[PDB]
Parts: sequence; C-alpha cells; structure tokens
Amino acid sequence: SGFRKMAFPSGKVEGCMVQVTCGTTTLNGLWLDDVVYCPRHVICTSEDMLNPNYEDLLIRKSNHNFLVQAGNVQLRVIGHSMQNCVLKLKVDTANPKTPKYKFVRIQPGQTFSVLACYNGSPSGVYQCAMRPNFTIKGSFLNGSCGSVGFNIDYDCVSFCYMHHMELPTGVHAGTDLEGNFYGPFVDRQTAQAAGTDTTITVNVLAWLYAAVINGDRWFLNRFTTTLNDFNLVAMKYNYEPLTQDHVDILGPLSAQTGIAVLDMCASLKELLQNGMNGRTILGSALLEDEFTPFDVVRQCSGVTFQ
Amino acid sequence: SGFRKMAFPSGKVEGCMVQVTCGTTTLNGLWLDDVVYCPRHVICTSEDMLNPNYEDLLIRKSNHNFLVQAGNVQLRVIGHSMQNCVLKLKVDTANPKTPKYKFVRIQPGQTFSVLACYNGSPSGVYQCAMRPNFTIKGSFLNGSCGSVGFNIDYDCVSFCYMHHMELPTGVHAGTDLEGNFYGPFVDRQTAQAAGTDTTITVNVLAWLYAAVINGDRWFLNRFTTTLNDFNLVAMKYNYEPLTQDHVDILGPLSAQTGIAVLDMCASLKELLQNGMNGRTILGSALLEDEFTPFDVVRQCSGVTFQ
Ligand SMILES: CC(C)NC(=O)c1ccc(C#Cc2ccncc2)cn1
Ligand SMILES: CC(C)NC(=O)c1ccc(C#Cc2ccncc2)cn1
Ligand SMILES: [Cl-]
Repeated sequence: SGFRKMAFPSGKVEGCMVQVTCGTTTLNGLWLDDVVYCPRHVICTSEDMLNPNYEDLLIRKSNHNFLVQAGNVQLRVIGHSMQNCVLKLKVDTANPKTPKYKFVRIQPGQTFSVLACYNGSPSGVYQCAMRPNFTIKGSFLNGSCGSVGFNIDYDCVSFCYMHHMELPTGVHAGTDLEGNFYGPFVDRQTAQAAGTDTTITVNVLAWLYAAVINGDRWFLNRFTTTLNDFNLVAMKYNYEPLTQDHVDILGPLSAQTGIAVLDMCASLKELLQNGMNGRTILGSALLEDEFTPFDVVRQCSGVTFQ
Repeated sequence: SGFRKMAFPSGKVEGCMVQVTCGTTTLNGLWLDDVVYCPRHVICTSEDMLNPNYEDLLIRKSNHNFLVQAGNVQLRVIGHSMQNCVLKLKVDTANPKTPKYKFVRIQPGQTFSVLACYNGSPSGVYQCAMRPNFTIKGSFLNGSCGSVGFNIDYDCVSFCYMHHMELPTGVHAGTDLEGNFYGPFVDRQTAQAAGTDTTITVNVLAWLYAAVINGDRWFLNRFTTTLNDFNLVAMKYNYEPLTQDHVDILGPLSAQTGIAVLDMCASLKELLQNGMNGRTILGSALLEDEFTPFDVVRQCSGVTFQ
C-alpha cells in the first residue's frame, strides 16, 4: 500500500548524458547511437539570447567548435545540423549504452520523469507533467538545459522532453527531441508569459481512485452528476473539461474499485465547492493532478521495467 | 528555480538488484561484490510469518535452496549466513557493476531515495524520510521486500534501508543493511503499532528557506522567538523539539538568505497557530518535513554525482 510520486528508473538515461560545450556555454546533451542532441542555444552567449539569429550564429561554428565530453573521454564530432530548436551533433562513436528508445511528443496532461543534469552529470530524478498551458513545474538551475524527460515501458525509453528555458514566473519550457517547443514558447529571452494553469481533471480523478484503493475514502459522497453539470463546476475552478474519452480511460479504475466515474466526479465537485476542511488525501492537502490513470494503475499493480 | 521532491539517480543501484527465491517466496536482493543481501523472511511461508523461529527454519535450507537470479542468468550460491534480520548469500561471481558503497544506519529525520523493485526488476524511484517513529511512508506492494533505500555522494552509494514489512496502518518498516530494524519492529506478523508521527521541525525550516530562495515569501513575518518559546508551540502540534544543533545545521541557509533561524521559527509558529489560510508554499498546502537542510542546499546549488 501507499501512493508516492514515482519516477522511472533513470539508469538507462544516465548512460546517455554527456556534456556539450560551445565557446563559453556548457549544457547537457543526449547521446543516442552516434548522435548527440542538445539545445541550440548552446551556441549563444548571454547577450545573444535577447534576439538571436540561429542560422547566422551557426555559420561561425564548425564540427570542432562543439566539445562533447562523456565522463573523462571526449567524443569526436564529424557532423552537425540544426533541426528546429535542437542541434544534432554526429559523432564517430556509437554510444555503447544506447537503450531501446523512441522520440514521442506527449500531449498536455501526460506525465514523465525528468533527470536533472549539470555538466553532463546526473543530479536527481523527479516526476513532471506537461501542463495544459504547455509549461512544466520542474527544478532547473543554470546549466540544466539539455536535461531530458522520458517514459519507460518494459525496455524502451520514450524520450519526450528536453529542457530549454525558465520563464520569468519560475515555470519551465522545452521541446520534444525533434526540437519543436511545447506550447508557443521560443528559445529567446523575450516577454513570453504562460497561460492559465488549468488543472488536469482526469488526473485528479485517477488520484482519487488511488486514494480509495489505499484507504482514504472520507471524500466519497452519496451523489452523482453528469459530464455536463460537472463541467459547469470545472470551468469555475479552472479545471480542464472532462470528456467521454476521459471517462473511458478511467474505466479500469472504475471497475477495480466499483465506484462509477460520474460518482467520483460528484465527489470531486463537493471537494471543489467545499474544500478539504483541513483534512488530507494521500498525505496531500490539495488535489493532485500529476498522476495519470496510467500512473495509478502502474504503481498500484507493480509494473516493472527490464 | 523551482523546488521538487528529488531522488538520487538510481542507475548505480539498479545494477545491484537481483531476484531471490526460496521455496514459494520470491523477493529482491542486493548484489554487492560476491554477496547477496535480502530479508530473512524469504525463508518463511505465509503461515510461518505469525510466529517464526528463524534459526530453526534456516536449518532446513541449504545453499542450493536459495535461487538468485540476475536478468536471465542465475547466480551460484556457495555460502549463506543470517545476520540479524537479513541473509547474506555468498555467491561465486562478484557483481561487475558493484559501485563504491557503504552501509550506514541513518538517524530519524534523515532522507534517502527508495528504488522499489519486484522480482528483482526496478519499478520506480522516490524520496523518503526516516520518520521519528522509525517508520517510513513509502509505496510498497507484495514482493517489494528487498528494495533498498540509499544516498549518493559523488560516486559512493550509502545504503541505509532495506524494506521488510507493511504495518496494518499502511506505513512501512525495515532494517539497515546489517539486518537491524529501525525502531522496535520485528519481522513477524504480530500486533505492532507505530508511535506518534512527529514532524521533523528542522526539515520544515529548511523547506521554508527553500521557499524563500524560490520566491514564496508571503509566510515571512515581523516576529522572532526563542528556542524554548518555540518548542512550547512545537510540543502542542507534535513537532520534534528544535535544538541548538538544528540551528547550527541551518546556518548555511540562514547566511544565504539573510533570515535568522529564530526569525524563521517565529514564522513557522504563526503558520502552526493560524494555518495556511488557503495559500500554498512551493506548491504544497501543508508544511513539508521530508527535505533536510542538506537536500535543500544540494538541490538549490546543483550538486551532481559521477
Ligand atoms: C540577462 C542576463 C542577466 N542573463 C543571464 O545572466 C541569464 C539568463 C538566463 C539564465 C538561465 C537559465 C535557466 C535555464 C533553464 N533552467 C534553469 C535556468 C541565466 N542567466
Ligand atoms: C495472513 C495472511 C493472509 N497473509 C498474507 O496473505 C499476506 C501477508 C503479508 C503480505 C505482505 C506484504 C508487504 C510487505 C512489504 N511491502 C508491501 C507489502 C501479503 N500477504
Ligand atoms: Cl499539499
């Protein structure tokens, strides 16, 4: 029993982390096969970040300008190219620790594990969610750019996030491994503000199912509701609209616990209108929305990865 | 910026996890050098756990009774012995992935990263704290026993916890890697209840310093207090007494932020007496006490591990 914010095992990703240095800028890169992926702002200085022209800046860069280091061994760069907002540094040595992997662009609401790095060395691992406004609430300091977010299913590492920027409000923005930013953010130090931080309704419901599975049932009520009526309350409290797809996705949890999805919605409705009354749910005094129905099932069933 | 519950990189520990099977019982073991460590209740059935005599049960066990498996390769056991509540299965092959490591018995209030496993395969990683009542609030299901808690400093893995039991209240109990239980718990399915779950005061203060560092300052007040007067309030709310040692340990954070430790105590006092008033601190609606002063400094400074 017990429910905890749980990241995937990071061993497979640790072995792909390298340090990329371009001039006076150092950040982390992802070494898969014979290619190193890193944020393209590695080629920028601090003054360049206000208004960079990346195509022009890259003209002054050759293969030997990109210093790639793994441990105390230095990778030979035999080619480089810019794809959207990442650079692909072709090296001459295939990473012997390349795991089975994919590049996946996640949707808002999905979760992933972040391996925060500095100078190509791992610092820690934590669980994140792509917010509806396409930011993430991470823990990143100077030099963390290049750190990746990922998921693991059995033996395949699905890379979905690369860290790029920290917005003036403290939240974080990045790209997929193809260099396309999540949301409307650019790799420029300009005025770009995050939108409304809506709550992932389907994830709160999955987390409430996990609470029931683990003994916390005080929040269960005697009411039910309809998707439309509940969504009227969700709008008021800045909750993402619940769709029939979300209901179907919660089916497995509904069956295991015997609590209809709309019954749980009515319980959530009361919590949004009346609060927690100083109580807690799975050790939290607020409604957690960074557990997917997939995460709850996986943690509550003991899925492993080899 | 941003502060997140952060576990150490688990790659070094993943490579030491094996599966130990004894009869019909399977659990995880820690393979360091040519020795495998696992909970001694692996030799027990479900009916044996009510009142086991481990010395007698082990007489019916030989080396070949202990099935140790790493991946799809099976370790040859050439010796076995019982140390407190763990078994040491001497194998004939030194783990080629043995990291630099130590066995450390942590004190209540200290934190560590847990690598939850099942059948010797990692499932996830999360951060835990040894509670003052010597339990931990983890996420463990059947077959997780053997999963270890650890810390990492640069290249040395300090193993401090091995999972053993889940108490009827949902919290978890285990031993150090020498087989001595934390607290008064035994590896018996008997009536043993956890004590008062006191709050780790020094950790709440470190977490409040981390909030200030990251922009959350609404809780800062105009008052100060003395260690004695604050402890009068700490007793009321079941908070561990704050000692001069705790003050000295918070020194580095006090210097970086310019907020005297006793000033922060007075701010905590108001929070305990008046609550949060529906506000949040670093995304939490309650006072977090599973960050040590050491964790805050490490995450806020970007310490890495190689
Ligand atoms: C205008 C001038 C003063 N610029 C600076 O000095 C400057 C700009 C940006 C950053 C940064 C960063 C970061 C990125 C991702 N995650 C965490 C942190 C540091 N320093
Ligand atoms: C009396 C009889 C019904 N016993 C059982 O079936 C029985 C006892 C104990 C467990 C367990 C466990 C566990 C340990 C550590 N972490 C998580 C879970 C499962 N099953
Ligand atoms: Cl909370």
